[PDB]
Amino acid sequence: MVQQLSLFGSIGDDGYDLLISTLTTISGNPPLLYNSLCTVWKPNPSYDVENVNSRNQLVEPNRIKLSKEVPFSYLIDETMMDKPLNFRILKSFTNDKIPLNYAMTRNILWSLQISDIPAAGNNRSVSMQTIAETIILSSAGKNSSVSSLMNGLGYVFEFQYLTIGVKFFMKHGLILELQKIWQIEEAGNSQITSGGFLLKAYINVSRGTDIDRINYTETALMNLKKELQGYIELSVPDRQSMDSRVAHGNILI
Amino acid sequence: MQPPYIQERLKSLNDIETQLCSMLQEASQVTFIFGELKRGNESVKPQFENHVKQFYERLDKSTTQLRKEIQLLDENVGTNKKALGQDTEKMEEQLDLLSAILDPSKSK
Amino acid sequence: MSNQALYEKLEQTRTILSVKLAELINMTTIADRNDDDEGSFAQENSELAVATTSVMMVNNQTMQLIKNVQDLLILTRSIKEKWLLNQIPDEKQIEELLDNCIETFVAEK
Amino acid sequence: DDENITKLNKEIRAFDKLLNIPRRELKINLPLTEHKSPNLSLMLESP
Repeated sequence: MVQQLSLFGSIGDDGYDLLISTLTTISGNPPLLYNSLCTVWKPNPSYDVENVNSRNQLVEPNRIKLSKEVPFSYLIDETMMDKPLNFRILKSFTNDKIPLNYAMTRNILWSLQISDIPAAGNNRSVSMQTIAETIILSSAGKNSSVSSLMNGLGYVFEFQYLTIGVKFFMKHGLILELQKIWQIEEAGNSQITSGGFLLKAYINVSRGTDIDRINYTETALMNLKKELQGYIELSVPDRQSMDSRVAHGNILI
Repeated sequence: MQPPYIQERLKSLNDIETQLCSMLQEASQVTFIFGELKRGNESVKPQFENHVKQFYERLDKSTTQLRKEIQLLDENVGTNKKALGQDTEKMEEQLDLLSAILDPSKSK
Repeated sequence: MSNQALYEKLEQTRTILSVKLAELINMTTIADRNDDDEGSFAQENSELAVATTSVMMVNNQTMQLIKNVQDLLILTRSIKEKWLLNQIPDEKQIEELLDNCIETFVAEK
Repeated sequence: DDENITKLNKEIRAFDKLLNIPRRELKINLPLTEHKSPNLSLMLESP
């Protein structure tokens, strides 16, 4: 469980290369390639959860995220082994098509994660969100599989998507991510972040009670934002967009 | 050494201030000639037109070229890093020295 | 920023042109003009204050020309400085090399 | 994955033969009859 303090933004791919150089001028570090695959699961509507205390609202149903890393050998087509595995490959990832299709992901079926809507009030300068996390290491039995496990808990699959981007590690534990997101269905693959990169700068705090640390984290994030003034505008997203409860449906992408 | 683009940029700038110096010098000669023109000898009268014309054409195109340079500044935007490899190159040379130490036939 | 420098050089050039025309007309009609017609407007009322106004013109044109040229030169150097500063930009053989080095030291130690 | 991490891993691993702990092993076989040959293996280490 962490308090994640975050700021968001977006950029057009035209400046992409330039942006990268500037980051290396500041951090002093080179970018590192990465990828991931997230699957979202929701409580089964076939089961009537009368246990939701309607007269008191002790709790509301929520959605579970399962993440995993996928090797690049599934994301590189027959035209791309010649180039080395570095960040420049992202320049060729502008098409809505991608080597990883629905059948391979179905064949695949980790990190389990749950979150809450950010803190209310208009006196917050950065998006503060609470995250509860655990890890699944292995399994066994006659039906050892992620799908069977989540159906045993009482959850069913809803959708999935694939993230590819680069990471920058700066001082004080600040992490800056440049991402491209591909939604995947049997109908096909569609790039929601079409013609651009999604930028997200964030820090993690282990204990929410410590307030000196939280103040330091906010100071670092606002200093970073004030450093990038004039190039990219980093902003607090909409509090109602980062809500992932089942009752109301929307997805920040 | 610097990349060539900066080299011709600095050459153009140097040409700019040399042209400015030439403009100042020509101002000096035109001020000189106007004195004797006021004195009353008409022999150097034809030279006056040439001096004035060259002075004005030196004043104009210099500013024009400087304007071009400042314009180049407009579109040139968007177009310790060495440390990231610095240790590496140091590493390389050290091993090279070891090679020179390792072979006694090359120490001459 | 750069647009401000553009504008500043603009008044720089127009001021050069205007002061040039002013000193030209002043020195050309420095010979005082007497015309009986009322249309002409040239007055020399107090004798020596005429020379005072003349040296006034001299000092003004000198100071303004020198200052403008020096300002332009400093501007050019500033541009060049901005140009310079602001523009942000086998293993196996080593294995036997170290093996020979270590065995040589072991023998020689 | 990324080129930089693999490059650094390769360059660091290149120095294993120097940085690693030295070891030695000596096997002594004593000639004995009656097909009964004892062995004496002594390994020397500097942990």
